[PDB]
Amino acid sequence: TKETVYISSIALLKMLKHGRAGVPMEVMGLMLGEFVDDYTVNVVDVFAMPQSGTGVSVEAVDDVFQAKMMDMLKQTGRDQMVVGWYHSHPGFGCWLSSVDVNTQKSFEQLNSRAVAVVVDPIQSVKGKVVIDAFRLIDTGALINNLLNKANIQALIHGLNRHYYSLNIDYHKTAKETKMLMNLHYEEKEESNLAATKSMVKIAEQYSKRIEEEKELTEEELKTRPKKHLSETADETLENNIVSVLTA
Amino acid sequence: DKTENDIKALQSIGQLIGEVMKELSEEKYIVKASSGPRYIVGVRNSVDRSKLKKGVRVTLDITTLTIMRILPRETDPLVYNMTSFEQGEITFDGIGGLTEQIRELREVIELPLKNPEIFQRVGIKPPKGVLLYGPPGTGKTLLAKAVAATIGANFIFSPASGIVDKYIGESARIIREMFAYAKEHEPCIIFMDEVDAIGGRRFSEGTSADREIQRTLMELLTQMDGFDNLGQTKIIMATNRPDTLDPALLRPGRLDRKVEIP
Amino acid sequence: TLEPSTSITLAERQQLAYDLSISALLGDKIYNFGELLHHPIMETIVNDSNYDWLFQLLNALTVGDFDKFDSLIKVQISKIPILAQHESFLRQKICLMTLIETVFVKNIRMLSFEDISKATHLPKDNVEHLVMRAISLGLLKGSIDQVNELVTISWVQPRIISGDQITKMKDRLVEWNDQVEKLGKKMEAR
Amino acid sequence: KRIQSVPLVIGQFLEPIDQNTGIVSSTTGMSYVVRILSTLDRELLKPSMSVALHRHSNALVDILPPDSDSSISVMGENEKPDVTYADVGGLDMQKQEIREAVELPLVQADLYEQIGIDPPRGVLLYGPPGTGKTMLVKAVANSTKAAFIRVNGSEFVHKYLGEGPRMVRDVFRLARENAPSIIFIDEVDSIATKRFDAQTGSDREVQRILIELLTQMDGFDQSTNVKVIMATNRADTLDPALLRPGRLDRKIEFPSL
Amino acid sequence: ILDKIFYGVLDQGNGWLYVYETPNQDATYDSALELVGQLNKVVDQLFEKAS
Amino acid sequence: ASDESLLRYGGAFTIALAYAGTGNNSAVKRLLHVAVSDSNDDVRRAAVIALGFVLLRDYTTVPRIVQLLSKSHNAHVRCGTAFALGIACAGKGLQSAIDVLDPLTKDPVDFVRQAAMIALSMILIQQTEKLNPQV
Amino acid sequence: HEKVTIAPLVLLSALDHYERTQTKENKRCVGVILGDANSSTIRVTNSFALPFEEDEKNSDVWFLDHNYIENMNEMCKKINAKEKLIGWYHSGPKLRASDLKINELFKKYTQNNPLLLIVDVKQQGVGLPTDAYVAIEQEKTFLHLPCTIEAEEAEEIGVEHLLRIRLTNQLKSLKGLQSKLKDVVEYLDKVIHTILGKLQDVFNLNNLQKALTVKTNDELMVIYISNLVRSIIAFDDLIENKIQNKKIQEQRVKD
Amino acid sequence: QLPYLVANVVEVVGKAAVVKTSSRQTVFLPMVGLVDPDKLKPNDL
Amino acid sequence: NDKVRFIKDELRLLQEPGSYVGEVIKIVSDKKVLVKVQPEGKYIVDVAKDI
Repeated sequence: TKETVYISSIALLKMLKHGRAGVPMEVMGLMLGEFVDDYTVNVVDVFAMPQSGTGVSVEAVDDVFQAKMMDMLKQTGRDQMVVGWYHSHPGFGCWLSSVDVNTQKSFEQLNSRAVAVVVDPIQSVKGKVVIDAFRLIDTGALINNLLNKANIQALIHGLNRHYYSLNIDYHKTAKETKMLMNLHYEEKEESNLAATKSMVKIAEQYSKRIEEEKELTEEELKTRPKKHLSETADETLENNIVSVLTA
Repeated sequence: DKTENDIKALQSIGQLIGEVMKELSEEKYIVKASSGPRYIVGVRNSVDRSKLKKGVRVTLDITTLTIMRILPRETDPLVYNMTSFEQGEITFDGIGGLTEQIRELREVIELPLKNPEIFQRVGIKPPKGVLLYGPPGTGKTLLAKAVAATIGANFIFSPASGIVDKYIGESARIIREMFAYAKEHEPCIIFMDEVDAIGGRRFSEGTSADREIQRTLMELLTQMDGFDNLGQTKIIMATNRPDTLDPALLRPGRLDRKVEIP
Repeated sequence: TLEPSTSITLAERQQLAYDLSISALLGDKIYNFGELLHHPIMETIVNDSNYDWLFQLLNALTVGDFDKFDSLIKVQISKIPILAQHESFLRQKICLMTLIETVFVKNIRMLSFEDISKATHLPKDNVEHLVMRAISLGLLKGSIDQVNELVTISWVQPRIISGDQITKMKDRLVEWNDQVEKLGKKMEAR
Repeated sequence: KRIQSVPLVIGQFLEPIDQNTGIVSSTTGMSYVVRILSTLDRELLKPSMSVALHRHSNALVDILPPDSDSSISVMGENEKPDVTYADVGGLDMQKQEIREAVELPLVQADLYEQIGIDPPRGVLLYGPPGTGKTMLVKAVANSTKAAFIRVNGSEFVHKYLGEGPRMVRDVFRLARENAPSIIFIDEVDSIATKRFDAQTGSDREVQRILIELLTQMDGFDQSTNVKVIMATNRADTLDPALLRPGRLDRKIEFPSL
Repeated sequence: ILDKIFYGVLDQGNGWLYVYETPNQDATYDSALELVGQLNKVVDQLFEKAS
Repeated sequence: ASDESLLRYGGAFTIALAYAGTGNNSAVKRLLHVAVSDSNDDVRRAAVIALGFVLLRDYTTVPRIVQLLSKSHNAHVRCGTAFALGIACAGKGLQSAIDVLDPLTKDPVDFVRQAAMIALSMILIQQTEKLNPQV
Repeated sequence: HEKVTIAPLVLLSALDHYERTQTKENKRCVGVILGDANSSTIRVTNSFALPFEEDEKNSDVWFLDHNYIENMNEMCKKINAKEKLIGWYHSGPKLRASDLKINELFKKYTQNNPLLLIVDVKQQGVGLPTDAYVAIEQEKTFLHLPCTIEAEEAEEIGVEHLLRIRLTNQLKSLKGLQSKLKDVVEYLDKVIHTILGKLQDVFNLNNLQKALTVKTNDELMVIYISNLVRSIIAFDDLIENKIQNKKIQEQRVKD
Repeated sequence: QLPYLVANVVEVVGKAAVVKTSSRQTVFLPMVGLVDPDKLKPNDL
Repeated sequence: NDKVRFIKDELRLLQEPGSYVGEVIKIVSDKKVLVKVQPEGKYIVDVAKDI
């Protein structure tokens, strides 16, 4: 078939950490892990390449760097083989830079299952990360797998390679999942402190709901709005439940 | 070790400055970044809130566009649109034989600057603005530098045309900077070289570019008329002819002292 | 910073132990002998020069006899002249500690003016002056009312030794815990 | 909530086209058709107002108190200005003239309307400034305990398309909101001495600023609690729309004599 | 006292001057006053709808 | 009790198959309960599919249980109710099954159109024009 | 001073690392952290696994390299300058005899004092995973340091994409007191102030909230009145719903 | 290497320095000796 | 149920770059139109089939 890309908590985060700091005017780099294909591909980990003054092309994969990093990872259990390469780039829906494809193509003579993934930090500051993964097409795989497909059949006998979008998924263990949600001790002890200081500030918070209500009643008059008032009523109920709980 | 420090500095990034237009709330500000447009920004880590005020320069993030730290505001010393020469480069006693002009200039400038106290006791204000008129080529220029030398005043030489930028408010900004810095660096001489370009009369009553001249000129009249008063900042206007000074200036209270070169 | 690294000399440890013994009678701020039972005065530093005085001091502090003060060390060296200012300061120290453990198992800042006088063994004006100095010295605050006869100053000072600190802690623990458990139980149920 | 949060661009709402859809001009030069919130669509929706815009979202984040700024230097507000009846005595005619024109509608709009005479909405002052005239203007503002908004009228004169129209709009709005108020136009003769005879060309940029000032000036001040006072170095003629009744109705002279 | 410049009262019979103003009970009085006013408004509006 | 998605999906089919024929209240309560309280997109769809097998004998009741769920949020749920009716009401020609499947057929979400079309056809197999005007 | 901020990558690496190297109970996993720590806020911005082995003869006899430390920080520097090593890592089994004794060796190639992060990165514990300690001798003397998280703008947005009261705190409180008592009994037995003394009298008087109740009550009427207006408001909205139903019925009868 | 960014300056806690770029934008860098004093002179790229 | 669904539609809308305003210069009879956009330069664009 074709790939579905499971990115690990530490892999996703490393992709964002490196990409942001390496800015457009790019840094480049390698993805590590492995899979057994046809429905399971895992990206365990990632590391950064060290900025080179020829933008983010095949010339920017420092082979001594990668070799030394792979060996040192190995001695701490974390080394695996390249499952693709990632980076940071201007962001495109047809491929993030020209350089990433031209790098990808050299890789593609060796591999036959290597992806290019890039996250673009320009569009990842609307509070929703914009991240893409694309790979080029291969013959004898993406026609053997997914009238039949006339379109994709003339496309593959034609170009031989062209961009296609790969899915974004995540995989993480239960151990991570449990022990995030006791951080996000600070939360429990912080919760006591917050209750105490809230009762202190209540003098002002009192007065504004008094105002909110005066607007509210006036509004309903003018109409004769209703929706706001109901939302406006619900909110006030929630706040009192909280005020009572404090004390 | 030092070359290795240059790569470390290259990963120790700078960030752009803008100036606060006005504070809406402690969660909403209008800041004008220096890259041009206006933005609504909030705050981020590493600030003081007691160095915040309207009209101070702030530091904003490249990728978050929020107030990361608060800066002092800075004049910027320049040599382009205000060339500043602390003291003058020629002596006042050494140019004697230009005696008459020297004495008039001492008595308007030196005595209030050293001693506000005497003008204050009488209850008539210290002098405003002085005009030197008659030839610039007889050694007018020498006199202006020379007065600055004895007071130890900050000499502020202005190119009047350079006060003529063709952008929104750069021209407001220069008058404002020039005055603010005069107050800090007071005593000061603000010397305006050939006033016809920031203080015309109009070409023929018509306009081509003679509205830029009016935009400039209203700003000088405003500072004067204002609540801010001239007495430890002195402004001296120079022009060959008084026949392309504006009537506003010729009226007492924007110039009151008029020294002629005899 | 002398003892745990050795390098010591019999001459040096003679000065330090005797010098400590004279200084400990001669002035204080914390308490006059409880700290010298968690405070080596002769625990194999050296035993020479009549370290009996330390034990004599605790008996003297409790009785508060003048005869005992001369017979604590020897006449002249008991007096100093140090002890002439010292006896009032030293005096308040014994009273403060003895009451602090005893009066209420919780530790509350309520004292009778009367029972501070009775325990310290001094006349009514005198205690008035001594307390007056004592609030100045701190480790207190919260504001004693010199009419209402309420010594109502806050609880905040250190508590002496590992002995009746531990007895007192057990009582207090069972109570702190019990209080918490009630609140918890009620919440749990509904 | 979090999606629509700082950082933000500033825009202005021009008009609502239909339901849940509005046109904004952002200040950069890019104009967007955007959505408004459904809870901002009713009972908080003004036909022109200042807005907070997101730079990816293209949606109405927030509605702003109108005071959005310009690349020209900001105008001056002076609550209780410090010139307050300095020069007096022998200005007898000019003090009386100011007093009935400028002070009375600010304290009471309502008496003018009840008589049914038009209140002065705008006044034009001619004769020198900074020699007895300014002093009075400032003093009236302080005595009526209105905000003095000193508005730099030779400072439209920006050299770009319209920053300048956006700023006048913000200022008239904000004056009616912060009533009682004086908008004091320093040298109005800068942005309104043009074409009387096909002389004083080069004044194409101020023509937009002029239209914007007239629509704001005549369209408010119907009862008058906000005064406009026009100021000219001596006298200058103006383009015919200011001068006609309904605007600069009092034309006050400083005596030659 | 009678326009409340002075923080007290005359206790006549002792002939001494004593405080009555243990500061202002009524310091959130106005906020309550509005609150009543809103509630009345509401009750009237509901009644119309009802019938 | 396996915290794998595939296995929780797989659990729902196990009740449908085990409790098939005549329906059993305990069996329906558990399946509806997973359908409401699990938010996982495979899991909700499988637990609705699963009601149709339990309820093959008592097929009248399936439009009422799934009435709500057909107009309920999340397309996977809506997909699951199409199937429920399709399996349960197959061959009978229940007039109530068809009325529920009509909106879903021109639903925006493509696999919802798809499954309703499959579903309609199984109920209305060998039922003709005139007998039913709607076909 | 100290005030320690800790990367979520640190916690998640330590987790994954322990299983992936097949580390059992009764073997330690030891690590390094680096970042910026010459500041009041210690910034932990990255970390790395360290080769660690312990012997059969005594398990406080152990091997840590220093060369994997010599050249790895000079690869940390090369992606992000300012991510040199100041200290160290532990997963447990916790608080051993030679868990003191990595300190004197880690003093050989640190630039201040080894910061000791023990973290329960199997995530098996209840509450905090972070057993942070400043590594000071004097023996396993071990003053704890309270603080986890603070991370980057990009990371926190990514965190949320991965993932998408009075009683719980009281139960914790009960367990500490209960533990404290048990310790005090043990401590007397072995042996044959102020903090405890503020933890009894102060709370004797929901307990504290009693004294406060006087002030609370006045405002408590007010906020109650506010909820009552809201109830009326719900009734008003309700009446409209009844009419809507009433209209529909009426139209159906005309027809 | 060019293409590179030049800056035309006309400007003569720890020390702050203002640079004016020819993209007409003012930027913060420190002058604590991370950035040397002799790399600023007016009128200069 | 409606309220959640309403909010989702609203969210799809709140993701947009906006629409540019332009002036139709002239229409071409082959289904181009010549537009001067105020945001940008002058462009040839493809006439809509919704109008």
